[PDB]
Amino acid sequence: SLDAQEACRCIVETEILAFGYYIYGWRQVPINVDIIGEKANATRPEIEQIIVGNNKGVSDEQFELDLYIIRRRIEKAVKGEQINDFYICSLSARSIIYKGMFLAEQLTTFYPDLLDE
Amino acid sequence: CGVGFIAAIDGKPRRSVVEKGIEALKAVWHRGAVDADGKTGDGAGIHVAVPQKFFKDHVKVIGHRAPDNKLAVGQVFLPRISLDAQEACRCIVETEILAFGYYIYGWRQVPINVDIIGEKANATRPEIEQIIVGNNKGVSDEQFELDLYIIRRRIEKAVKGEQINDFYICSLSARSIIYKGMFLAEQLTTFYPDLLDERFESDFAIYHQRYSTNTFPTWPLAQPFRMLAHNGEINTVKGNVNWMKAHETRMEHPAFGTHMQDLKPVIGVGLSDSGSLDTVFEVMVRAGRTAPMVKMMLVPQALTSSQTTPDNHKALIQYCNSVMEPWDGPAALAMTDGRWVVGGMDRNGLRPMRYTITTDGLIIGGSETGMVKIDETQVIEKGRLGPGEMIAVDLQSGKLYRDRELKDHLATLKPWDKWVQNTTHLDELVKTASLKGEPSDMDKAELRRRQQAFGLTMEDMELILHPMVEDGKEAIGSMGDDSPIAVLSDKYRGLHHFFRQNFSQVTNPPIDSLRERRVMSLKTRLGNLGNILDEDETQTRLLQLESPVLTTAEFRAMRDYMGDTAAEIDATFPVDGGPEALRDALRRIRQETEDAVRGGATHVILTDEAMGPARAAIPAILATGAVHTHLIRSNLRTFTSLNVRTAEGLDTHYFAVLIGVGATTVNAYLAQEAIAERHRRGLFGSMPLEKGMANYKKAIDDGLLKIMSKMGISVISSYRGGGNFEAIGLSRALVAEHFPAMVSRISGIGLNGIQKKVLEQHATAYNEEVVALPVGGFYRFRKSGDRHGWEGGVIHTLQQAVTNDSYTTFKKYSEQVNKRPPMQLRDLLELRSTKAPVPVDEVESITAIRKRFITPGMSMGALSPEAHGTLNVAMNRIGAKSDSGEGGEDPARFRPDKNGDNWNSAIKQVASGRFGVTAEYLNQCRELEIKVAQGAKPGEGGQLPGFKVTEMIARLRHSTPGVMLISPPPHHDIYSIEDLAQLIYDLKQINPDAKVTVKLVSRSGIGTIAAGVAKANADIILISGNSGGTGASPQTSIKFAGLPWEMGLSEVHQVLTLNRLRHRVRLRTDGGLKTGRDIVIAAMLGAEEFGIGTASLIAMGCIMVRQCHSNTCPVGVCVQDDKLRQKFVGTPEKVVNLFTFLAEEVREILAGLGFRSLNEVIGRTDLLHQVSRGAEHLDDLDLNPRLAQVDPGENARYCTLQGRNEVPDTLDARIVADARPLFEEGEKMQLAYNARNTQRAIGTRLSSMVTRKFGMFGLQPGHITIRLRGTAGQSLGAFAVQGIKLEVMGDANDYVGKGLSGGTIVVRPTTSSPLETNKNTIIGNTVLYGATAGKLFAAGQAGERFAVRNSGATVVVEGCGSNGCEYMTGGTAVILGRVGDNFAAGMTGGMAYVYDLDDSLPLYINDESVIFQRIEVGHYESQLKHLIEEHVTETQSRFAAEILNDWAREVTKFWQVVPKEMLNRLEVPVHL
Amino acid sequence: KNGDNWNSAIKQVASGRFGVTAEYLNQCRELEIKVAQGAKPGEGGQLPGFKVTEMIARLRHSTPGVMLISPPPHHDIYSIEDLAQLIYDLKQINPDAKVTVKLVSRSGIGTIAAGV
Amino acid sequence: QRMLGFVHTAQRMPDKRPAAERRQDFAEIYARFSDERANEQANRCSQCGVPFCQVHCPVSNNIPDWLKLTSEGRLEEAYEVSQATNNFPEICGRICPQDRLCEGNCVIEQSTHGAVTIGSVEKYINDTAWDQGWVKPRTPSRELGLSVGVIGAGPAGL
Ligand SMILES: Cc1cc2nc3c(=O)[nH]c(=O)nc-3n(C[C@H](O)[C@H](O)[C@H](O)COP(=O)(O)O)c2cc1C
Ligand code: SF4
Ligand code: SF4
Ligand code: F3S
Repeated sequence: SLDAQEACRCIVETEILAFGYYIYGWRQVPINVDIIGEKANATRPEIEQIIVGNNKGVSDEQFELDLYIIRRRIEKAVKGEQINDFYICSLSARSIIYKGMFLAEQLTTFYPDLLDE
Repeated sequence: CGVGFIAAIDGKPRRSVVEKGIEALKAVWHRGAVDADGKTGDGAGIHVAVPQKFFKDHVKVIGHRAPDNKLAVGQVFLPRISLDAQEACRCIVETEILAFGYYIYGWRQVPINVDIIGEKANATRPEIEQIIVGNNKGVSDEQFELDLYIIRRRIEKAVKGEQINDFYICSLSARSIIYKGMFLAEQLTTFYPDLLDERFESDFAIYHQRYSTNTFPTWPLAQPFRMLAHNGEINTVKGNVNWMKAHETRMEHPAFGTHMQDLKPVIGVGLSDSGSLDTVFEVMVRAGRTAPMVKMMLVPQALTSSQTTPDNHKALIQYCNSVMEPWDGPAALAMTDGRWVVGGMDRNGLRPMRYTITTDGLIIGGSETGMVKIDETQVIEKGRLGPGEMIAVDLQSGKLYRDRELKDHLATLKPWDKWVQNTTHLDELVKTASLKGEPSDMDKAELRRRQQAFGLTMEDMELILHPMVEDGKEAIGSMGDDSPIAVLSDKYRGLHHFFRQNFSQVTNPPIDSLRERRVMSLKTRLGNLGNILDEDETQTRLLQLESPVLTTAEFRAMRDYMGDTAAEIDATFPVDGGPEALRDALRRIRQETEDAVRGGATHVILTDEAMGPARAAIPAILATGAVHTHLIRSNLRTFTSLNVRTAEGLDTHYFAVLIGVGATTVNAYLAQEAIAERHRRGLFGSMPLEKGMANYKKAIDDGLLKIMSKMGISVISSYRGGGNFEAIGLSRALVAEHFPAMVSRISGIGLNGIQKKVLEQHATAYNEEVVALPVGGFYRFRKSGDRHGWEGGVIHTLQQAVTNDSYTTFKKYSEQVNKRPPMQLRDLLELRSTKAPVPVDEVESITAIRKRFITPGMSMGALSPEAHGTLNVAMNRIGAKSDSGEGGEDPARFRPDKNGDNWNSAIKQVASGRFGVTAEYLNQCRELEIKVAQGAKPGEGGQLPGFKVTEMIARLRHSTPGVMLISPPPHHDIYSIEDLAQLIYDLKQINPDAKVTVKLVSRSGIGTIAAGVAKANADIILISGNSGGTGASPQTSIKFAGLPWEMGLSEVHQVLTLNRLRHRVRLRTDGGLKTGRDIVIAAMLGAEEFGIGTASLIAMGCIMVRQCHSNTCPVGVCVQDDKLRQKFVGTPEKVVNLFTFLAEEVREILAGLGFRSLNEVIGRTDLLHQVSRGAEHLDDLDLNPRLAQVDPGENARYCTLQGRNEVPDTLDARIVADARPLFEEGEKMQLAYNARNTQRAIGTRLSSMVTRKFGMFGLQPGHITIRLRGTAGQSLGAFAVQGIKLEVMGDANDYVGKGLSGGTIVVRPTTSSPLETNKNTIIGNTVLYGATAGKLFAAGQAGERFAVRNSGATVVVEGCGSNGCEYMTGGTAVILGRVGDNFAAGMTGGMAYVYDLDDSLPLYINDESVIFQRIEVGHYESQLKHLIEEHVTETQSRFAAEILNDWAREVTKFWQVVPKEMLNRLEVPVHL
Repeated sequence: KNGDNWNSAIKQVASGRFGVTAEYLNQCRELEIKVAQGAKPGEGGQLPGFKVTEMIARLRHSTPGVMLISPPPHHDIYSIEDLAQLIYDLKQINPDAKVTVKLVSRSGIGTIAAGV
Repeated sequence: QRMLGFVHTAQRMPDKRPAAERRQDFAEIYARFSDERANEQANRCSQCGVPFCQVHCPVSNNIPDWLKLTSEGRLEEAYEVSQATNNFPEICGRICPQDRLCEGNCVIEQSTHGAVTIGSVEKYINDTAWDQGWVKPRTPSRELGLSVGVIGAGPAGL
């Protein structure tokens, strides 16, 4: 459905802006769906990224704590509305996670971003 | 698609009921959506009574003892993937059922057969099981049903607590059972072999099949539901749910008890409209009421101000309307209480419902009158159902109640007339109010300072306010909107400019507000909300206003009546507050409101009269939204009202959005002050002030009705507080927090931008010495106003480059266009490739690109003949398609000229008026087109002034010279998507070579509509925009309706790709295309073809005068006068040069990018980036929702099939194979077949062959005749030409004789039927829709909207229904019986005769445009005599024979109805 | 002109050949040989001397006011080989029509039918 | 009246004196409109969107607005509208070459219907206001303490 996506986006944006951080925008991760099988493709989710910047000038550890609290609150809020097929693979200023249901060797094929310099 | 019900009148169970139900389900396969797989369905269901002996024998076999009472059987859908969730669901069900004490006999697995389901409906199949619960406590039946319902609700809540998906309870009761799924209709008894048993006997049965708009089925969404079955769709669900959320917090009843706490959130999540309606229906039935009472309280009747109904029904309807908000929308209902069985219709009566009584005491009702085969000598009475009617069966007593008897029986329970007298009106209050307390008007300086603070220019008072007070109707504009959108603007645009209105495409029909105004109410009630589960006199004690808008005197009267229960709230924030003053003010007011409501205040007056040099005014919309949402969330909105005093309210779109957000009554005092000030200067002339105020209020109410009717809502009480708008440019958080339910697909400004704009305008107004108002440019270009898309230099440069044929000047024009600051959505996108440039000459030829441009349709009513012909000849010269638009076309233009010019048009349109649609008008084109909604005025009908209709257009449209022609908003043929499929089938039958195009308008929710219309075998989609031009339309519809095509196109493309359907249909866009960059961007977004339109008109001489509606365009482009048409300067070479330059630009751009064809760039969205305007504007627009790329898969990203999408073949083929001597030899024929309801459009292909061979009038009458025996299908004999005679023995379903073109149809009951011919319905709704010539003799009663838009036909029918003979224009119609309400509405030409025996015509007629008298001239008596003689000769009736026998005494019973406009144009005067 | 075509889709080759010409056999779809009639088997049709008006005399190429009795035999069909010859003739003169043989019910008709 | 009367009226400039009489004196050659003729010649406007009469006027007066406020009586408000964007309206109406600035690009002039006589209506509405004291100097409310110098007393200087 193209309407549940909008609800998820507005929930994320209304929960992140409650602390005061500045949202730079969304980005669509480039993928290559010619390598996935059929049973792993019928339930494929829409992968996206959100770029949140820190403008309050708080330290790093306080920023990480705020991000964790925001993640927990977003999870609870989206569970309140009973929306399925929604997940946050990571939300932090330190690390990132690229994961999926492909073969091991085809990881850099499904995610060409990792082929960057 | 359809509903149906079967009932044994006496109430004795028998197997024949279930047998006939299955047989009826086996014959609805022609309306559903066929699939190439053959196994994929989209829903089916049946609902019957529980076979006690079956389950009791099963229990005996298991080993228990057969109990004494009735059994309880539940049917559940459990998860199938995991084997552990099933155990959790089972233990939850067993621990919740055993909590009451009932004995569980065990589970049973339903036998199924999975070899018939498709693949997509099988991957999500649930595990179907049954639970057998017996009653051992010995409680009564009703208490047992109540316990079962409570247990079901508790189980649902408990299983929702653990967050377990794919779990459903299809039924849990001791009375009924439901077998439903996602298979085909005919395969129901194959998937469920249990129904093939010999012990399944019932006394009632309901069946339903649906038609989905997407291809992802889910099993818990298949009807019938539990105590409801619905056909159609409900318009008002976003507003009814918000009212249920406030009704819940006060409802209670001693029947439930403490367990009431577990039924508070009555409307869960994940339901459709027909699911929420069913839930509220069940929760109201289970509390004491009966099914008829609940049906009357939920979907009431049109409370008419006519003496044709007794006062008892009026009091009952008043009570019902006061206690609950109606659930509008096209709806045919077949519901069943535990005891009653009801079949009912909605307020307007759109969907069809027809029933039949047999001599076995059996009643069968459904959408088609030929589903169940019944020997023709067993029927007792056939009938139909009008608007608001109903028919009920009492099973426990075994009786049948028709409409009138049921109403008279229902008006007996409670003394409604004694109860209704508690209400008080307001006119009494304003009359008893003493003629004192009149305050003094503000000073001119103060008024100007308060007007300047909001941005009111002098052009909002000379252009859009003077017509209101002068006449009583709104302004009229004559061109599209080329002004920038709200966020990209730079002036102070009010907050009400960010909300676009809504409307309805094929899924719902709009409502006509000019003629069907009797079914639209503007009632407002203060002190209404309360316990919706009670029946007492305290429920109807409130205050009632006849309009939601109030004058100042009426407001003061209402305030003095309110007294010490109201609480005033300030709505101003300090200008010196700081960077977050507006948020603090919002917080403050939304806290004070809650604190005042808890303190006993029952009325909230939100005023802003404290605005001064140090306090700015909060935008009223934001304030009322915050307050209403807070009151709804805190369970306090059920206690008070919400009254707003605004200072910016001057236009009709303001009141609309304020009432849509949640306000109850709206007061606008500054507009009244301005009217008074303009009056004392003596500008209006000699009219009093009260007359001016009355005219202004009437205009505002009519505009409110127009805005309300674009969606299909006929009541204001269910429209208030629903959010029937769409915000474009407001941040996601702000809308999701302060507004109930609206979509902002792109985020926009937050609160800081609003605060900044408000403060800037306030400072400009209050610190500068103001002496006058700015002239302002919003509707006309001014140097001080905003920027426009079409300025002067642009027009002059384009005309020079087109005339002198210099490509360099065209590049100059294009650069001038592409250098202005951003004004539309496509100005922030930027092209960015990664390949290397290629030489220009390598790209495709200019011809292969010019063959991708088309010109849109522009009617001959708007344009002049010269301009229309010039466009047509210019577009047929380069090889591209042109368009004719509505208004028909000239036949003399069907052949090429002597010089080689071809004045024809390759695309014919089928508008809502069917103004020139004949049988030859359709066989002279290469692509047909259905116009659902126009870009400029969505959800409305085109207009044409009275002086634009010359003699030539009058002859071309078959109308009256010199009368305003306004098109009907709805379609009268398209009331859902199955009707759209039927119409497309008809069009593909009449023209075997052309393609069918469906034209929509960009908005939110267009993806599902596009996925639905793609399944109806449509093969071209056209997505217009909000900036398209028009000939004449109101200003508010031009400026405040629609959305840019960047949204609609990018939504339709993605939704079509997701459903694996893009490879079948093409996409076409238009509206605001000026250069080549725009075309390349549109091609990247997904389109394939393009329409130009307005720019073409500029190439022929138009200079944007914007006076098309006044018939005085100086150049002579849109003019019907002669002395002005002699000024035309157009020339086809101009348009050819325009298109050549436009294609060469695209070639240059594609070469610069790196591709060699447009096919290589279609759909490649990743070649577009979004750039910001800078770090000084601070708008958070994110266009990523339209840059998301859905990967196609195997198929390409565009249409990859040649020729149209084919359709199945009807009976016509056999006829063409049998009457070959007619087509080769040229001789008479005579054929006889058997007609069945599964055969659509009988006799249309034959009409095509005859038209191509001889023409419309090449054969004598009755040259080829066909005789059918049985229930014909739909659209029987559509587009039949002279020389064809159909004769049906039996009945026809609907649309009989649609678009007749000289043929002849005769419908009569079979010779061996013992039926009174004049008291049984024989044909259905929408008869003779838009006929031009021919005859039709029926020997029964017609349906609704009989003979709408008749132009030349002649019909003799023995009865009629409601809204009959509506908007007729030509022909004669004789009705030998009774008629319905609103008869002869909007009629403007022809004549009618009514045979009134009861003398009840002056009560039903719509006596405004027609006059009715008695026949006093013999020349008109011989006419009637000959018509009735022809009727008797054809149908061999007996009623008409008797009327002809006793002629001298019956001639004095006929009323003659003649339009007013034709009173001085006829040959023989009707008088002496 | 009402399209009512007055033609006949079956033409007979009687024993007298009273109007059989070259155009009479090319204006049909399906032919018919009449060997014996149901009422009078082994006999020729009769026509009284006063039934023969001038129109019928011109249509049959005969003398007005003369009794016309058809010959019982065929003078062309004396055995089955002559019947095959006549069928070949009829199928050659009209390349689109079929040939129908008309018999009368009696015993021994089975072998005659297997022969024809 | 609804001012679109260019269809059934013909353009005609104000009164002129013959050539044999013009050659002697040194006075003007035209005359001021009459009331019923000005209220007629100002009615031929069309209130066209995108007004070319204003795009090509170097000072860019709000021409349609006072052409409207003149065609309905209401001469004082028309004077206000005309004066609020031009300091010497009558001098301009007397000397400004109109065939190349405003009268030469009117929408009804491009279609051979003649041009709305703009400058003559400027003269009429700006001189009939002078006789009835509707003209007043713009004395500053609060005298600001600064001094500015200019060189020359031509149009720009004044
Ligand atoms: C004068 C005029 C008349 C029009 N008449 C019709 C019409 O009868 N039916 C219709 O579907 N569209 C009509 N249109 C709209 C065009 O079909 C098309 O949608 C529009 O011109 C596109 O706007 P654009 O030129 O800015 O691209 C009309 C437009 C104009 C300007
Ligand atoms: S003179 Fe012509 S262009 Fe100027 S305002 Fe009048 S109608 Fe418009
Ligand atoms: S005559 Fe007046 S309006 Fe015309 S160009 Fe000169 S100053 Fe402008
Ligand atoms: S705006 Fe309209 S009136 Fe003529 S000049 Fe252009 S088509």
